[PDB]
Amino acid sequence: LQLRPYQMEVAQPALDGKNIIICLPTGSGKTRVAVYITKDHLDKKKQASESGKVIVLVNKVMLAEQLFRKEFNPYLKKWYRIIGLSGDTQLKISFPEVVKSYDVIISTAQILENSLLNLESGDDDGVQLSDFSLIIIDECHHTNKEAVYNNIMRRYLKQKLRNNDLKKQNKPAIPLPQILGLTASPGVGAAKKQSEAEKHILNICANLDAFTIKTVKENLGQLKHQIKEPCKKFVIADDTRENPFKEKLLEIMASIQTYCQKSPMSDFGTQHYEQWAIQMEKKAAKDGNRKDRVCAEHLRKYNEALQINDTIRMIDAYSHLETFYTDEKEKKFAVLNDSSLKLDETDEFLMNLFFDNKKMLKKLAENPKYENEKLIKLRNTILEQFTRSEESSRGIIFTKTRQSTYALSQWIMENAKFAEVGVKAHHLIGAGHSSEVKPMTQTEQKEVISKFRTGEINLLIATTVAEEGLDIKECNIVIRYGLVTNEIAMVQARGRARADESTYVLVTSSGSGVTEREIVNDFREKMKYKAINRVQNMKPEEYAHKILELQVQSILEKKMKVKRSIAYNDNPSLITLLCKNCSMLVCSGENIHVIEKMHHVNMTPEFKGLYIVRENKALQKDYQTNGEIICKCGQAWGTMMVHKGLDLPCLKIRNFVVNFKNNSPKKQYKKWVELPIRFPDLDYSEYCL
RNA sequence: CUCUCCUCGGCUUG
RNA sequence: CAAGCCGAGGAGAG
Ligand SMILES: Nc1ncnc2c1ncn2[C@@H]1O[C@H](COP(=O)(O)OP(=O)(O)OP(=O)(O)O)[C@@H](O)[C@H]1O
Ligand SMILES: [Mg+2]
Ligand SMILES: [Zn+2]
Repeated sequence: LQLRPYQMEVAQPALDGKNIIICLPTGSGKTRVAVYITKDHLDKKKQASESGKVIVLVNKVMLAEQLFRKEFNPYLKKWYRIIGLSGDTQLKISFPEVVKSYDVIISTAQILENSLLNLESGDDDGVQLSDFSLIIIDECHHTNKEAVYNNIMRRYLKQKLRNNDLKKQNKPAIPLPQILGLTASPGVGAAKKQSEAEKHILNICANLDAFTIKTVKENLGQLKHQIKEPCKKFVIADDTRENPFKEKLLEIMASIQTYCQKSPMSDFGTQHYEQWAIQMEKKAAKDGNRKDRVCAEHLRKYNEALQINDTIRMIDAYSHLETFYTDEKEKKFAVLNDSSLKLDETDEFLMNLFFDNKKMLKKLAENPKYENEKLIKLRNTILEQFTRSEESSRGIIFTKTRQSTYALSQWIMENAKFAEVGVKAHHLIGAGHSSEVKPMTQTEQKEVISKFRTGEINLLIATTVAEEGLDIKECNIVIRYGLVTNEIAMVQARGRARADESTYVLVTSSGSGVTEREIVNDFREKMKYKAINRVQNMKPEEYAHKILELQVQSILEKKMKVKRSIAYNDNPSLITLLCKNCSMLVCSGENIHVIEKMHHVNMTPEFKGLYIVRENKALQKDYQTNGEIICKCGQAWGTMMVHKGLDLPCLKIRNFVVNFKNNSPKKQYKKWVELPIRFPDLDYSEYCL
C-alpha cells in the first residue's frame, strides 16, 4: 500500500499520465508499483466522473493465476472488482460481458487478440481498445517482430496515426489508453556495435510508444543495499583420458560405416555429422533404398550416445542405446507373433553387432578410474556450499536437455554424501510435446514449485523453464552447467541469487567456446547500459521525430509483408502413400478423411488388416486408450483414436512418402498443412450402408 | 537459408 | 489424465 523512494521516483512520470517503460532488477518490486499505479489511476479517474478500466497482459498462465490470487486481488478487492482469465478457465466464453462487468482484468494476450479479430471480421460482439483506460504489459521485452504483444500495439499505433490525420480534419480524435511497460532488461538483440544497440533500444521504445525509459539514477546506494549481487565465478575442467568406452563406440561406428561404403568428411561426435546422417536418411527414404536408411538411423543414435557421454556419465549413454535396441527387438517379435518368415539381413547385422559387445560396454562404463571432471567439479561446488551453510542453503542448476535433468537427479540420489549434508533435489522441465521426451504437466510444475517454496526440496535441476515467470524464493547458489543463451536470461538467472553471501558459478570444459560466449554477453551488457544512458538524455524533439519515423516504417513493412501472404490445387485421389522403410502401397489420397478439420483418419476394412497395435508406454508407467500403430516392417504409422463411440486410426505424415501420378518427384512434408492438397470431411454415408 | 535443441500460447477428440 | 492441430520466440551448427 506504500512505496519506497527508488520505486516512487520511477513511478512518478506515470502517475501524471505519461506512458513509459520501467526497468528494475529482478526482485525489486515491479508488481507493487503496478498495483499502486493502478489504484491511484482508478481513484483519480473516479474523481472527475470518467470511465476507468485497467487490463494487465501476461504471457504465461501460471503468472496470471498467481498475480491475481496473490497481489492484485487482496489489495483492491475492497474497493474495486477484480477478475482473472486464461485458456484454462471457462470464463472466456463471453469476454465482452466480463469487460463490462469488472474493472480490473488480468489475462493472457491471445484472448484479447482473438476478441479483436472477431470484431474486425467475425459476427460476434467483439471488443475494442478504446474501452480501456490503462494497459499494463509484463515482460515488455517480448514486444518484437511477430509476438502477440506487437500485433496489439500495431493496432494501437495505426489508431494513433489515424488520429493525427483526423486532427486537421474532422474532430475529435479517438481517445487511446495509457501504456505501462515493465521489465528487467530490454536487451540488445543481434548487435555488434554501439550504434546498433542504440537502434534496438529506440525500436523497443517505439513499439510501445513510450515517452522515456526511466531507469533508476539517484538512489543507487539504497537499491544496492537492498538487492545485493552475488560473486561471479568460473570453473574449468580438462581431460586427456576416458579412452576405452569412447574408443569402442568409435570402432563400432566405423564398422557400421564400412558396411555401406559411406565416409563423411566431418568428425565423429559433432552436429555436422548428425546433419549429414539426417540428410542421408532422408534421401535414401526418398529413393526407396533400404540398407542405407537404417544404417543412417543407427549412426545417428550412436552419435547421440557420444554427445551424451561428453556431458554426463557413460551408463546414461549405454542406457540410451539399450532402450532403442530392446524396443526394436520387441517390435520385430510382436510382428512375428503372427503366422514361413522372411528376415532382412542388414537389420540382423546391426542387431548382432550391438548384442555382441553389449557386455563389454556395460563392463567399461562401470569404472571409477575415469568418471568425468565436470561432474567432480560440480560435486565439490555443491558440497562446499551446502556444508558451509549449516542447513541454510537453496540452489538451482541450469541444464540444457531434459534427459540431463533426470540423470543428474539420479546421480545425486545414488550418492550418500549429498543426503548426509542435507541435499534434497528435484527436476523440472517443460510441457510441450515436441522434444523426444514426454513432457511434464502444469499441475506437477506447480507442485514442485510449492514444495521448493516450503522446504521439502532443497535444489532444483531445470532447463530454461525457470528463467522467468516462476515464483521462486531467493537462492544461495546458482550454477550453469554448460549453458549460455543470451544477455536477458543471464541477468534473470543472476538475479535469482539473492540471500546475502551468495555466488553465481559457471561450470564447463576448455575445448568448447562457452566461456567466450559468456564474456561476450558481459560486453553486451555494458553496451546496453551506455545506450540507455544516452537515449535518456536525447533532446525531446529529435526523439519524437525518430520515434515517429520508426513507427511509420514498422506499419509500412508489415503492410508489404502482408501483401504476399495472400497465396495448392486439390487432387486427393491423385496421390498415394508409401511406407518409408518397407516401401509399399499403403493407401490412396481418397480414403483419408478429416474430423473437425484437425484429425486425419482412414476407415476402410482392408486397412485394418495392415497394421498392429501396441500398448501405451506413457500410461504403462489401468487401461490402454491411444495405442501406437506399427507396420509389419516395424515402422510406426500413428495412433488410435475414438470418435462417437467408434475406434479409428490416426496417421502421422512424417512416416510416409507421397507419390504423385503425374511426374513422381517424390517428397516428404513433416506436417499436414504443407501438403498442398485438401481432404474431405467425415461422412457416415460411407464405410457402411 | 537449412537442420537440431529449448521454451510458450491458443484449440479439438476422448 | 491421454492423443492430435496450429502458431510464436531463443540458442547453436552448417
Ligand atoms: N513497497 C513494499 N513494501 C513491502 N514489501 C515490498 C515492497 N516492495 C517490494 N516488497 C517485497 O518484494 C517482494 C515482491 O517483489 P516482486 O516479486 O514484485 O519483484 P519483481 O520485480 O516482480 O520480481 P520478479 O521479476 O520476480 O517479478 C515481496 O516479497 C515483498 O516482501
Ligand atoms: Mg514480476
Ligand atoms: Zn511399413
